[PDB]
Amino acid sequence: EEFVSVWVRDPRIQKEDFWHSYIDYEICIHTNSMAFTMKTSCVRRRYREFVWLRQRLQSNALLVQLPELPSKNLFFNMNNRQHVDQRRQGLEDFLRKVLQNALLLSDSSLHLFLQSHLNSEDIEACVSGQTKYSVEEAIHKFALMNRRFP
Amino acid sequence: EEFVSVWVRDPRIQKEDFWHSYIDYEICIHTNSMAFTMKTSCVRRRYREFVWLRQRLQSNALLVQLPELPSKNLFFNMNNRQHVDQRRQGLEDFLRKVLQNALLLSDSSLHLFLQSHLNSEDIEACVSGQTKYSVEEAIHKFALMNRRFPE
Ligand code: NA
Ligand code: NA
Ligand code: NA
Ligand code: NA
Ligand code: NA
Ligand code: NA
Ligand code: NA
Ligand code: NA
Repeated sequence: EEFVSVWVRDPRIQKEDFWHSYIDYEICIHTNSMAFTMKTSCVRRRYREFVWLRQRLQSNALLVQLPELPSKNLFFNMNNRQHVDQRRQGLEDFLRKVLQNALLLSDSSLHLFLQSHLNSEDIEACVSGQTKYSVEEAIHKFALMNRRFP
Repeated sequence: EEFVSVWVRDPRIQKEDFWHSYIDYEICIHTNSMAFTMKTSCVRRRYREFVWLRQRLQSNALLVQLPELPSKNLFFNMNNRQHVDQRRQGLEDFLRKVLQNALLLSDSSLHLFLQSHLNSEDIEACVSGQTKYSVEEAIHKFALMNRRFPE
């Protein structure tokens, strides 16, 4: 009886004592679908990475209508709670809907985004055949790192 | 292409309040097979639960020749590193043989043993259909309790 759930939670500042601080969120997937490699995952990503994802998806799916992202950074201010809640909600909604689409669901880009440590650049490398390691290997390796597996 | 790897590790003495107490071991599965629900799992089980398991598996597969469990039990002294380790070895060997067998691999008692927290009365209840939760529900809740998943 297939299901997929997604939560965006836990807004946290990164590189706070640097110039170039940013915010990121935890993305938690729970699913029983054959579509995913891992039935659970928690991963941390920033808005600019959602933006990358959205555009990568659109580019491989000419005619799909991608859901919206929330307020661009330019109009975001972490000192305003409302901004950080809205950004989180909007990012949850974006993924919820994306996940509802079978065609998108078959994009390994979405999968490494959700169930791996890999950044934009390495995702593109990996799914474009250019890496030592497969998509599965990356996701598995992430899981082990992330669950501190012995 | 498909692997299943099992380790039995990190024995620890656990203390019922008590005069008496026991050792349990950690069991860690890493696989990509469709046979398993969770691609990784860590649970802790004691030797006596392994005993339970072997007899359970035997009764759902009566023509299968089950691997032997290790055999110091009465002798066994939980304060002798060699005792405890000769036993984790044995429990590891037991399971890695067990998992090589597709008949045994389809018993949900083995899966709830490896990938959930349920004890044997509840495993039994659950595979008999006497519990509100399915087999899969239990494995999924264990993963979530155990991966301190947010709600
Ligand atoms: Na959802
Ligand atoms: Na996946
Ligand atoms: Na995730
Ligand atoms: Na658009
Ligand atoms: Na093995
Ligand atoms: Na396990
Ligand atoms: Na399983
Ligand atoms: Na009942």
